[PDB]
Amino acid sequence: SKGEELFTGVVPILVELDGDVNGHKFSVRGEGEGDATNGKLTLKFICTTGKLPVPWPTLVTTLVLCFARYPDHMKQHDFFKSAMPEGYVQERTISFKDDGYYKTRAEVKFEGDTLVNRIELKGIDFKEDGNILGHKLEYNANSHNAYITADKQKNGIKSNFKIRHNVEDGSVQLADHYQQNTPIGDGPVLLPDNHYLSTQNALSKDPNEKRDHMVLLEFVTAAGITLGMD
Repeated sequence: SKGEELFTGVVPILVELDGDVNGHKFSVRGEGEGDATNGKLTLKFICTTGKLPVPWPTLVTTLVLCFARYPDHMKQHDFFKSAMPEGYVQERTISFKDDGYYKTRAEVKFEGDTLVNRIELKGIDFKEDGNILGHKLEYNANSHNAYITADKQKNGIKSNFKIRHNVEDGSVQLADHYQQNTPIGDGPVLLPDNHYLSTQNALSKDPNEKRDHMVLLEFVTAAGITLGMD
């Protein structure tokens, strides 16, 4: 494919999300930029509808894996850039243990010079006194590895992985992610060999921002494929 050539420099990013969790509706808009050569994303997100009714950390995975850093010896296992600029659809169900579940559908693709991530989220069966709707989670994110496998029978990839949210009392809230990606256009796409993505996150606040918001720095790097015989 030709898509990886679109990511050799710094690329502006736009993220739009419409959400509805137990009937509490919200919207988020984010902007920033991505640097795939270093695997670096920097964005700021605003809840444009006022107060976000779920904790910001529960939305990190939902709010652009085409910016992951694939080492030169793994360039041929980079499904996400191969689908560009036509993009892919990213769908998850995120099951919170002893609580409800999100269902998400996103389109990730270029619109002009900007990589756009446009998401619809629905949340169902949450406890109004739980860790999610009750805002009992710490404002941070643990580093994690997520294994990718190809899905031949759909021309795409799939991944299942656990996210562990820190709870304000010292416990951990588990978030089981089931993910699937499929291309938008009909061009050729690379189907990877089993590997994983390695992710770190840092969440902060902008001193000058009054709205409900999240400043995010994220690093995503691909690994898991041996490199010896050139």
